[PDB]
Amino acid sequence: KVYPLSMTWSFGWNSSLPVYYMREDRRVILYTCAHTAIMYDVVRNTQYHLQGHPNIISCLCVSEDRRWIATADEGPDCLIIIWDSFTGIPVHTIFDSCPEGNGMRSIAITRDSKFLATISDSATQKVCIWKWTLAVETPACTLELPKEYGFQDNLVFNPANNKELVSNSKTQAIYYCWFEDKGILAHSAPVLTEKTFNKLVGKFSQSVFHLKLPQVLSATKEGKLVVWDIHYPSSTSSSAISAFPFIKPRKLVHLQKEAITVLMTIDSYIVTGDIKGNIKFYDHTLSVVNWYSNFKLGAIRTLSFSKTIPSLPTEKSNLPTDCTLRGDLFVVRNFIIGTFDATVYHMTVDGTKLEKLFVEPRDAVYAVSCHPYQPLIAVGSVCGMIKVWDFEKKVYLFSRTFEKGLGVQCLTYNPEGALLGAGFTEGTVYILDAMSLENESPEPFKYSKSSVSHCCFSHDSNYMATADVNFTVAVYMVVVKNGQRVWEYLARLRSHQNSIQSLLFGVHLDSNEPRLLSLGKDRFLIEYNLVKSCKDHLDVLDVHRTDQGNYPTCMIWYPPLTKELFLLICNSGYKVKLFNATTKMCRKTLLGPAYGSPIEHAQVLPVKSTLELQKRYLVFINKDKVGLQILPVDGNPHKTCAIVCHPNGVAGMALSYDGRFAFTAGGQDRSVVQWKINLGALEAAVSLGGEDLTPFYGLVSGGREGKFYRELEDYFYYSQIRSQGIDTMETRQVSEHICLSELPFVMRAIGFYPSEEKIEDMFNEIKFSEYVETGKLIDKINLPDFLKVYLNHRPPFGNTMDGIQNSFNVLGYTNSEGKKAIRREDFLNLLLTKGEHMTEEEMIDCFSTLFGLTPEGWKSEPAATCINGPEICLQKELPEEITAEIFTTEILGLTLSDSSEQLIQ
Amino acid sequence: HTTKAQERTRKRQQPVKLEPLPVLKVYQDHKQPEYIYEQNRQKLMS
Amino acid sequence: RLPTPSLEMTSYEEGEIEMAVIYLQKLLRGRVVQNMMFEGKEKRLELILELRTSHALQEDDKLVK
Repeated sequence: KVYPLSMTWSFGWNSSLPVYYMREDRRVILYTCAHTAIMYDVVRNTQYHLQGHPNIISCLCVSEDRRWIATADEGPDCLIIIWDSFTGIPVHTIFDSCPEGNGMRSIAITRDSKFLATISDSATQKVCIWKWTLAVETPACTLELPKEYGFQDNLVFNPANNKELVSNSKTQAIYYCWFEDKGILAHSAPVLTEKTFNKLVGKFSQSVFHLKLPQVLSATKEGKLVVWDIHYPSSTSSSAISAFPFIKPRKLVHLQKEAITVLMTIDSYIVTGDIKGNIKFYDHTLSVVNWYSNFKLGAIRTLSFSKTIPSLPTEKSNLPTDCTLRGDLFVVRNFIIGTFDATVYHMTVDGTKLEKLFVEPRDAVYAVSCHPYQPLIAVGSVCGMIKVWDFEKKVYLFSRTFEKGLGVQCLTYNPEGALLGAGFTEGTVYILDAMSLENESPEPFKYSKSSVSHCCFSHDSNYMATADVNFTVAVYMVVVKNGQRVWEYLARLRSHQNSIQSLLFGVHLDSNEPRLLSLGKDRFLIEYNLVKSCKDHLDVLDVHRTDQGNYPTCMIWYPPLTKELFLLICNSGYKVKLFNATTKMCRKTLLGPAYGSPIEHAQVLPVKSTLELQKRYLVFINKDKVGLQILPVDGNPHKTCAIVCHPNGVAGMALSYDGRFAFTAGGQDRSVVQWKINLGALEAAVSLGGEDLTPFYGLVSGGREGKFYRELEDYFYYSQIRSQGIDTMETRQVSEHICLSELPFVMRAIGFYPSEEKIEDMFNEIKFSEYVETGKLIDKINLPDFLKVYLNHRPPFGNTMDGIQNSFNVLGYTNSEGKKAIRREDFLNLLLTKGEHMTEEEMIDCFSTLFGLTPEGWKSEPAATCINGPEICLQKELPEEITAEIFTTEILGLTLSDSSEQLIQ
Repeated sequence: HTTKAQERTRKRQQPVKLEPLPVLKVYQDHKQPEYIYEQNRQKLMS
Repeated sequence: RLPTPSLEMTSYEEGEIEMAVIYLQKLLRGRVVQNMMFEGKEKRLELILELRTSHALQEDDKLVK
């Protein structure tokens, strides 16, 4: 009944998802937006919402009375979900309709309102009918169809029937009738060819039941209509198979040159709409009634007609000349129009205005930037559009249409908000006027030659920088002349050996001065000395390697919480790390949010006051989810939440500068959504985890009594003996602590395998973490903190095969069995020479130990009789071809079975 | 789980005590069908 | 003018190869060392158990002890 992350906004919708008209008087209209379905009232200026699906919403149809709305989603696990318009918080559902079926790719509901009928996405498609007025949760009747008909993606119900449906693909059309007393659904899908008319007919789009005659209509891209008649069992057939009603292609006629694709029929008119901005109404004779045409309007994909049957004024009225021999009054319902290019309009029934509504991004979507002091947010498409909203007002305001065919993706404000900037996929960069979106530079800057991938301003307005997908950096600077500021190019440099993952500006308050910082996938981090940089010479002076076995993804300033200062970075290991504002060395190991995928990007909520200085919050997105974190991080699951959005992928972040709201832009969903947050709900969730070790104990299997936990605790004592030495004549003594050299031993002893580099990292972490407060190195570590280190450093589950497989797959040939495999001497030599080096005698000792040729423990009694045996054992123990299967049989008696999650918050 | 080398130590620790009464062992083997067929083989070799 | 020089890693694939090798080396060293520790813990287990009888590790000392 309350949530941390609630949704209520939609910007944009996919124009291929057909609109309907519901409540007329107030103007409230229905559109689908990714996995969500939405109602919006123009005059109240408020949205109403239908709450999600397991996948993107695939298809919908509204009852004729606009009381009922039905919807489906694509992908697995699909649900068919039906709704009452005027409760506005309704429910109805069909569970589990199809196991494999990838959601229902077309679906109609009876105007009769008794039945629902559906077409599944599947390699062979399903047809099923559903008595939705009953709480039925299984198909009443079923058929599956040859592939030859193709994707079937239009379906309609017959207003003159209860047991007839039509469907077509691009390339086949189908008639259906359901014999419920027989329990049989029958189909026919006859094949058209040129022979029927010796004429071109080509591809066709939609099919519909005629107004009054035993007929089925099909509309063509060819400018033509096709019509069929149905034939029903002749009486002599009734004694036999009574071959279910057959469809015959009586007639073809050409109605216009231009492509038609829309067809719907209203109150004994037919209505047809075109690729190029002409919409026509007809009487069942196919007689011509006055059309609507040539507005700034095209490829009309959404037609819909009002619930209101028109009352009839005639004393003063505006009606058009019908084209009858006389030409009479003509009064449609009100009706809705919308284009291909996502342009939404309502018509006054009397024609006196063609009124347009919201207008929205055509195609694919990329993430939005907020003004830092004003309730303004800027949205941009790939195509031709950047536009700004006041997200409190929900009002569409200033926008500029951009030059044709340039792709655009990156957007930024400068820290003042006075400037806006955008990045264009064809080698192109603009600076923009945070008012008029004038091209500030008389020409844009077009120095690079492929897609941007980041842009950012310095704290100084005078400097801006971008990344490009060629892994090349570029920087931008202001020059002061004549009392003017002008913007000017600054010089490119290639500094990353893999895809760039973040780009950042930095301040030297130490000198009130600007800094430039870049995150690559190459595990390398760099800073550039702007103040020494010069033309054709970005001054590169600092490279760090910052990840291992993995790669980083995001870079931001950590907020000030400390004397020290940090950058925050995240990696494919689900790890987060802090690096030092001077040395960029590491000391923090964190476990990222468990939620399904690694973090893609994070942004930090703004500060008003000391009250925020007392309480800081971090926002992040992953592949498919958006989530919140309270600082400091410690990997506690209760400390974090994440929620699912546009679940074919999310691609950027933006935050309301008041600190109330966040906005997510998807991609192919063409949709942007606002999110409204309760922090106290997360404080409550934190309280669910309790305090002290309780969360971390909960992370250990069996917590404080699990046999694992006791097994670990012994190693603390055993390693304490090792630190004392096994041989001593004194009293034994132990207390609270192990000495850091033992810590790698204990960590391995539990079952996690840090590299030498990881060891160095952890020793740095322990030494330095206390350092700045104490002034001191410290080297006695206590169990509770060691446990925290393990829990952060460990693989985010049990140890996994996957990296082993990947390593063999890189190193090995595919063998006779194709298995990725390594030859024994090559394998040995590589293990000595490469990676981290091994001494030959060291490696031989290791193998002899693993095979168990030595005496055990290697820590009290001598051995040297053994080692000569291992020389021959290197041949005799190791097979000539080695594989992950063999190597894991040698290393592992542990069957490292797979983890599970579903209960975890 | 991770306990291989212990097998070797135990393997040597395994005791060595012999067949407690060898005549019994011999007599049992003489009733073995395979041995009886071996004696038949010895008849065939003649 | 020409793009600038690179600053070079000779190949990312060398990073792939070396990290794979490090992965194997890690698993070998870890297994060897863990076997050492678990074995030693067996012999000492009697000693270890009596030590725990005497006094306990800080967390389980603080509650349990």
